[PDB]
Amino acid sequence: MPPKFDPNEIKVVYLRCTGGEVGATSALAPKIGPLGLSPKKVGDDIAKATGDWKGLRITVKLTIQNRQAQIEVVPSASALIIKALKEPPRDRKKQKNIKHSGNITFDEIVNIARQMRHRSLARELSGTIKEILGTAQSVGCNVDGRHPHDIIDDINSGAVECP
Amino acid sequence: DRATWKSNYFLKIIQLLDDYPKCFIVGADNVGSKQMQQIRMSLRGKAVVLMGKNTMMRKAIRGHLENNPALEKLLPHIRGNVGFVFTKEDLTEIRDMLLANKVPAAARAGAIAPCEVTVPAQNTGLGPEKTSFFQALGITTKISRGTIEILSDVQLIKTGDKVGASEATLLNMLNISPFSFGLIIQQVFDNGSIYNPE
Amino acid sequence: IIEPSLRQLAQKYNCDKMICRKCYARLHPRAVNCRKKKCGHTNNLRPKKKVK
Amino acid sequence: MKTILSNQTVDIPENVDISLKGRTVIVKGPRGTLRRDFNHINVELSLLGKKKKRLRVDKWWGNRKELATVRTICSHVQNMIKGVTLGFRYKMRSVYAHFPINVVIQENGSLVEIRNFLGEKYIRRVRMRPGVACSVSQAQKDELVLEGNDIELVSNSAALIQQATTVKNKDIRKFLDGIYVSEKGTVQQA
RNA sequence: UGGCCAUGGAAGUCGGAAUCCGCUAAGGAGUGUGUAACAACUCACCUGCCGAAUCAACUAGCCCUGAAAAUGGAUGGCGCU
Ligand SMILES: [Mg+2]
Ligand SMILES: [Zn+2]
Repeated sequence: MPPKFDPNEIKVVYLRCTGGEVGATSALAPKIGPLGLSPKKVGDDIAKATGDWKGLRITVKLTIQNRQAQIEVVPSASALIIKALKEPPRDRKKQKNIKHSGNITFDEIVNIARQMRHRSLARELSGTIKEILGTAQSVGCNVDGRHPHDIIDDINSGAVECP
Repeated sequence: DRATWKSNYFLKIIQLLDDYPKCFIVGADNVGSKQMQQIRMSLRGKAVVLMGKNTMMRKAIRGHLENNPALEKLLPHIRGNVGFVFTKEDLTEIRDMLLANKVPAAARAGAIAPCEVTVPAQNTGLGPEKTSFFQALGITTKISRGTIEILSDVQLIKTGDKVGASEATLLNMLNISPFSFGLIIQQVFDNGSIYNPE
Repeated sequence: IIEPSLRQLAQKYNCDKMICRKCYARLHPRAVNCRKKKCGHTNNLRPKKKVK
Repeated sequence: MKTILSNQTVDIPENVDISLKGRTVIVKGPRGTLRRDFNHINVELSLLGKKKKRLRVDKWWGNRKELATVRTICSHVQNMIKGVTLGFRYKMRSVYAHFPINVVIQENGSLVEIRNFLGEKYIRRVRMRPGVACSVSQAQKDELVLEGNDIELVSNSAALIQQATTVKNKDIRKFLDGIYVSEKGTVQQA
């Protein structure tokens, strides 16, 4: 692939977002698109098939091109999975009131989220990851009748099962 | 602020002195944030990395506190840019790990030269740009099918020679970084005994 | 077209300046006041506009 | 208010011989003599130590505008000792875009001719200050060296040929041309 | 953490409700340079060097800018520091 076109071991993975809705122009026309045997119609169809139902919201799509097809993998972001676990549906068509209902209270899913964390954030045991994930969100941030300021600091559970 | 932070810093240094009795005095020199994060991810479980400052002269108080004599060796040696590595397992294995924890760390203009610098026969990977910056120093660079090719291995920077600005910029364009060591260890404290890092 | 360190050395004398809002005087880049009596040491200063 | 005393000492090295006739100091040594008349400055200049090891400057009952002069007398004494021992060498490079600026000294370094600045036909003659020697150095393309003892005379002679090569009625942010001072050091380092 | 409305673009960046943890020595969901988006340059805190008075905001005196007219022009004049 330097001289004109020689695919030897093309497995190029780049960072890409906005793959839930097909949009108007889909941000695929520039140089990443036509270079690498990636068409626009089949690529938009496979991107829609990966951004199909559950969930229809804007996520992160990392793409693998095996010279004919694009495999899109969604890395688990904490705010994206909290907004996906938010009550569906709200895309358009009686939108605008607005996105921030927040009646989930993150009961028994953050355990599996901490299990699927990809060893980032330079962490100790899960007592720090709890305080990270309790303040990273911005919708309801805690239980319905609580405040996320001085309650997340005292957690006496979930120290062993999270790794 | 400025009182509770100092009290928490004192509690942290007395907790690390009560936890790990063995400490390594290493260099906290030119380094990046992602590089320090890689150093912490390397020494995640066993070692603890800490910054030294002017309130590190509380080892006199640690010696006054009726527990451990012969702590006066570590008191004058807080000079330069100081990092503390608190650990418990071994001395020479963690010293070899800190030696093998070297960073590429693309060079700067003005630093000293630890070794001699050679340029292998490898193209720049670019088009037919200007060759004046490479030919002003005395490097045999030709244009053979676009890419600028070096036709002779020329020793540019010797031992103890100052690094020029133009040669530093052409080394940063050729992406060769020999001017890095990472962290420099000075004193090894081993449970009261002070050894030579050889 | 020009050597870059000598270009920066020319920038240090020709462009790295502070300009008053009242009397438009060319001042050193570390300035917080103005020299001139005619503006009354106005201290309304701006950086000199860099060339595009 | 009036501050009762502001004193400052200057420890001279053994290669320097200084003396004073009232407020008129004279500094001689290796490279020559330099005199400075600190009349109308209105301070006290004592000279103490065996073989006059230090020059002490006093200001008695002076407010802020005359307390600001003790350190400038000390700085002129440091610059004069530096000019006597080590000298002053100002390096200044000819920065040009297209037209190469032709610089030539005439007698020794006294008269300097500047040609081909912005393609102009008018030659620029500059007389240097008495005691400043101009030269075109080696191992460098277009660069002038001003050597001397008095920092006042050397830097004024540099400012004359820096202000002679100015660009008129143009954008000087684009036309970066002229002979500009790049380095300020001594003749010998020691 | 391409966090979040903004799709016409905010991975600090035209803007606004938001606005904390981790490494911790340390980066505010950010002061600018600047972008169809980026990238990159670059500010809280501390260490290596000099080792004792310093910083910030108001406020009152005298002086200065603000403050430009026509015959030559007036603290009364000379002048006065
Ligand atoms: Mg014009
Ligand atoms: Zn002004």
